[PDB]
Amino acid sequence: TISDIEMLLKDTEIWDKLLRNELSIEEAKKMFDDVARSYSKAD
Amino acid sequence: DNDEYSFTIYFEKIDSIMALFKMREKILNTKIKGVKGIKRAIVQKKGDEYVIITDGSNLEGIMNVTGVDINKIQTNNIHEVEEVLGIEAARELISREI
Amino acid sequence: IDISNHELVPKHEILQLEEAYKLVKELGIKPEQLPWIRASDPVAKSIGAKPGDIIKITRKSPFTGESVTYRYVITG
Amino acid sequence: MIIPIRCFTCGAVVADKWEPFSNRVMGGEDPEKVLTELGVNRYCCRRMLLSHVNIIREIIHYTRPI
Amino acid sequence: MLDTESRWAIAESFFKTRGLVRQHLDSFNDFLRNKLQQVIYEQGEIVTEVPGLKIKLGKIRYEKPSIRETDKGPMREITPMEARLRNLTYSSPIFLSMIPVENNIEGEPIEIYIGDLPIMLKSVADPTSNLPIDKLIEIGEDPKDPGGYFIVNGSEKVIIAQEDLATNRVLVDYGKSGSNITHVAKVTSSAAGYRVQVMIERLKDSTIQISFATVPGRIPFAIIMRALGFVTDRDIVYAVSLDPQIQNELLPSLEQASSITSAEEALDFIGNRVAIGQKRENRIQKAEQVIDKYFLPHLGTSPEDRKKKGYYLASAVNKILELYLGRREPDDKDHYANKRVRLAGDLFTSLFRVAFKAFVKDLVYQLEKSKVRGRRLSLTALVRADIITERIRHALATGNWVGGRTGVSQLLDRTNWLSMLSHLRRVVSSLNFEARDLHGTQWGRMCPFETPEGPNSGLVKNLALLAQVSVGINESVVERVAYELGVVSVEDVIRRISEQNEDVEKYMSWSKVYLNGRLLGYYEDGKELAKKIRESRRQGKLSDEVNVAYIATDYLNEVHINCDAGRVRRPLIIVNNGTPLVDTEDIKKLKNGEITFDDLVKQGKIEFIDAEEEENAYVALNPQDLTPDHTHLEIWPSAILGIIASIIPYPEHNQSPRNTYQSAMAKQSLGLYASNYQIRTDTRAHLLHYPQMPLVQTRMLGVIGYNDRPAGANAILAIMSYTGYNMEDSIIMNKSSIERGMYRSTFFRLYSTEEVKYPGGQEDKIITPEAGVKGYKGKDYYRLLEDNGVVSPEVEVKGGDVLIGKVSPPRFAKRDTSIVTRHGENGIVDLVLITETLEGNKLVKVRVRDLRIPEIGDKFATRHGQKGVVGILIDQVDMPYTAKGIVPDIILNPHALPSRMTIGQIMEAIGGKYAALSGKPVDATPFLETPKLQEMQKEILKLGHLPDSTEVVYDGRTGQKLKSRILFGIVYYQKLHHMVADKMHARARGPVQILTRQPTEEGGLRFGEMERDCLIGFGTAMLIKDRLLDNSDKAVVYICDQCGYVGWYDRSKNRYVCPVHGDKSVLHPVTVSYAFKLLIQELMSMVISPRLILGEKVNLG
Ligand SMILES: [Zn+2]
Ligand SMILES: [Zn+2]
Repeated sequence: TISDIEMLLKDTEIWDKLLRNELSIEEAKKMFDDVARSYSKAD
Repeated sequence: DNDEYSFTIYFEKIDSIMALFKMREKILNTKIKGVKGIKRAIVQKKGDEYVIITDGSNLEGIMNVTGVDINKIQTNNIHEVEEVLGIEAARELISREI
Repeated sequence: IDISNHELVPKHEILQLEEAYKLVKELGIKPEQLPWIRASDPVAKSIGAKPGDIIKITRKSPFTGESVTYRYVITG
Repeated sequence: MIIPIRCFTCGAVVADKWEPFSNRVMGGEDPEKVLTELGVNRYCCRRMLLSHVNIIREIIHYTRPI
Repeated sequence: MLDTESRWAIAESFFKTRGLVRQHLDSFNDFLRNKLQQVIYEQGEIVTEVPGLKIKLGKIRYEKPSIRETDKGPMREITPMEARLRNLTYSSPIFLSMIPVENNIEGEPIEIYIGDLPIMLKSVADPTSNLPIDKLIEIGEDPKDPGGYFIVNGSEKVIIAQEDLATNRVLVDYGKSGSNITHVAKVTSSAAGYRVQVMIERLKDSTIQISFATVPGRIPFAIIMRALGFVTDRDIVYAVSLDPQIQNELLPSLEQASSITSAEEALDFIGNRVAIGQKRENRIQKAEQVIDKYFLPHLGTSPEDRKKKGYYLASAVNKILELYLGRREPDDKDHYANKRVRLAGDLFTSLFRVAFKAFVKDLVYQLEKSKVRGRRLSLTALVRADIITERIRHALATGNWVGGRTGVSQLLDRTNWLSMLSHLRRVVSSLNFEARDLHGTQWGRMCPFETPEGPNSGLVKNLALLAQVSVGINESVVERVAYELGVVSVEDVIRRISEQNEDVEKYMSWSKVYLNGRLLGYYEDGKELAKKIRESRRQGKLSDEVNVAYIATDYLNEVHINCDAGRVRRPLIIVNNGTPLVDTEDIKKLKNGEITFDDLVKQGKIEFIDAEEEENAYVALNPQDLTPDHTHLEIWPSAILGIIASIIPYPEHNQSPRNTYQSAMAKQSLGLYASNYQIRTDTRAHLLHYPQMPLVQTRMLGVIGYNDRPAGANAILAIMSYTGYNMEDSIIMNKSSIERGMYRSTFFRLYSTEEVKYPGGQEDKIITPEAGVKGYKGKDYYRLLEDNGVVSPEVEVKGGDVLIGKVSPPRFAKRDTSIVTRHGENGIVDLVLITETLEGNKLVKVRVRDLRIPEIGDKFATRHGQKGVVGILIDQVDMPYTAKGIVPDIILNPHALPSRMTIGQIMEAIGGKYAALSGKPVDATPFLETPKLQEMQKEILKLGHLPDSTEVVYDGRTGQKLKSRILFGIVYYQKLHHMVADKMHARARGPVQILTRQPTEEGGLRFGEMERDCLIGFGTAMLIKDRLLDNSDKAVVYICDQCGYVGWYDRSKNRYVCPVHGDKSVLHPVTVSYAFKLLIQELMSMVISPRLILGEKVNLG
């Protein structure tokens, strides 16, 4: 189940990074899609 | 066959009579027809349409029954609909039941 | 089997990231502070919702007709 | 306990009528005629005379020494 | 064709010869006459460890009531009034004639004093039961009190009847759903001094498991049967039943016990569970004792009776199978054939049993010590009688009972006559929504209306007007008569099927015969045996305590014979061939007085039947309903009610909740509770100055003597909405009537002390006025205290004035224990009494009276359940007067009538008006009222008023006639003791607790969670802070900045000090509730370490 907790961690970190306007929307969308694809492949 | 509307059963490796009585209890507690969880179903009239009031709750089993639309099924319990229809349907059912 | 056609199920939609950003900026909240829906829920799985997204749900209500609520997609 | 001096409803003295009414009713006369000719016509006084217990007769035996 | 008067003659004879409280007196007389010697005989003998010494208990006797005035006084006899005044116990001595055996010689018998037992009032024990009226007046006793209560420590304690499931009988019921258990049968064996529950179960497989208290686990049925004396499975099968279809269900149990062939295998199988780790012989012995003495001791504890017990067990198993096969329904826990009521007799004999066991234990100890040491052989100096004398008393005073049940004895309620009678005739159920429900079996045994509202609805009941509790007889005589009648024993039947070849189907059609729930035998036909037993009882050959019933269900037929105690049974007129046995000659003799109700029941005309016997009885309410099919007739159709439900006039016109509420609130009404209330000393007493007997009176009102001790007054009632102060169940009362003494009352409070002496050198708490000792209240408070230290009678007492001046030496220098009159209560000293207690201490009682004039807020209630406070007091001028000038005494809002549906109130108003006008008596007994409503209205019209009881009313204030007529009546009203005078609790700034620093004792009102949430819901913040912080436990604490622990301010040096940091840290003051500081310190007393984090009071920003 550690994959789900780690995915939640990564998603909340990406969201907090977006809230600080570190990078634009499209790159954050790529990061979300990439992490979802990477850690749903394991599951 | 024995008599009509009756019959008889014998066994080879029956062993102890305790096993025989446990076997009898197993035979009596055998389901003949119908999906699990439902005690009785009664047809009732709601106006130009006849519905079924059911004393049991089994959403998946009734959904599998042919002749029933999956779109309009009302269940008293809120947990199985949450398991099957999601959480928003569960919230709507909770509000409607209250 | 498809359950989105059920009467109890509201209309679920997955909104784009720019709309989510505008929503969280206007509400002034972190995304996890929204009420959250599990990614394994059948309504979210039907629309292919992924964790970290925000789901726009329109419910039928007698006061305004259609009410818009936002849910957060969490992991399991 | 002891008959009230005055009728509760109307301030009419009924205490002095207890002895004649009780003595004549105990003598074997119907209470209606005795009440009518005694001088009580309002039923508020009649319930005062009719429904009385005279507990004071029993209490004088069980009196506080004081 | 017995008319109303003929049947009321029988009812009046019943209530005349047999008192209102007869169950208590009957049980106590049965205890004294039989059970006192029965306990001694079941004890048998006193055997000591030394072999030569022995004691035999010959006979027991009770003397007349008496007290030991001195150390060796002659035990002078006393009167119950003296026991009440001096806080004594109205008890009588017990002399037990035990003969001492020393070196195996009998010697001469000697009777010794073993203790004092409290005796019931108006029983066989006390002499006041048979005294004449004048002698009762002379001694000081009220001639009308029914008795039935003990006088323990000066208080009238009465043993409430206790209702519980019948013992020694097996009840079957289904097991819990979704479990391996399918059927359960429980039997409760009530032994001499202990009680054992045996549970028999049928699992999913047809095996049967038997268990009981001492043996862990479940013993198989056939194993325990073989342990009891059975040798092979055939005997077990034939003992269970005789039907092959029901016999076939024992085979799995038998083969589960197949390995157990002999009795010893079963014995040590049980012994393994009973106690593990000892040798086989010890296991066998332990199993033997536990089986003999802990299995079914009511059958017998001797090894000889063991075989008998086994048969009983088999019968129990039979019922389970009958339940499993579908032949019988589960037994009802609510049916009165299954419920028994224990009165003072059974309880008090159990208490004497345990007290005598303790006494004999102590006597054996002392005797063995004396023998091994060598002392006097006489038993007079080794009696130690108080072991009983205190013990019994300790049970009656406290009410906590030996058997584990609580609240057996309660202080007698004496608010009025009705409360005392109801509290005497009360049955409390020991035990569900099913038990609270009214059962059809309660007809004629328990009142359907009288029951408390709330958690006790249906669990506390009152004995009906014509309900009698069985006293009980010995089982042996009934067993002998049943065997002589022709009942074939079960063992004989089994023998003659097994030893001799006979038809099993011949005995399968026979009727089983049970006695007290135990299978007694078989008979040809149940109906014939039942008729024989009934006729034998009616003719007087058999005892009247035997009740026989015949079930004759299509599946099973049985005969049940009951002779045990506790059965609630009611009398019915026997009807033969459609004509009752009681005839015109019997009624004429009753009216003349030649014969009484007891003569009627002895002659066989009227018989008492229980629920089981009433199962096959067919009863008719009235002689015109009588048919040849009918078996019985009711003596009194309205006798199904209790003492209070018979107070209501026309109760069948009211709603049942109204009658129930009337029964509940008629015990609270003010009135004359006793004619000798002036000499009596009660802690809380009430007196209505001018009580009036009801104008609308039922038949039973004169029987219970209520019209001689009335608890209310007739009030001219107008049903109209005169002002609006009578809304929401409120009433308006004429203030001029109140000023003439309409409902003025007096409230008496008693303060009593004992000049107790405690160990020391002549140390006593002498009663004397106080001069300069510690705790001194103030010189102003002792102004009215006399020289001897007790206040003189007829003085005004205000607030906290002292009544008795007492000084006490310290236990570990005088201290003030003087009595302070309650701060709220103000009154006049009524009576002062000085006595000497048995132990020699001075006892002083002071009774203070307070005059209560009715006011706004005082609670009044009618005889129908219309309770309400006084909305306002209105002068005679303001009240609406009629054309004849009669003004209402009480005005009641008409809107109270239609939702409550109390038609009986209007009927009583019309009846009271007719009674006052015509002067003729009015009888409003339910189902039979004389006269009827129409004749009452016609006579009212004849006397001069309107037939419909309305009359023309003019407005008093303006003088203008009302546009409509107003009903006027004389409904009876009662003043309840919930006065507003003593119901006010208001607190200003005052004392707080030493620990929590919160206000209590005048104490403050608790705010609580729900009010806190209301304040939150309004959104107010400063109001919450005021109500929960400012006005309660407001505190300021200094908290260290770094560690956060609570510090203190040092008064000598202005610097703050931290417990941990010392002086180096700075501390800040924070205002919090002291309860939070207490919580912090209590957590700190744990290993929890709460560190309070401070923050800027300002918003900063
Ligand atoms: Zn008057
Ligand atoms: Zn510190």
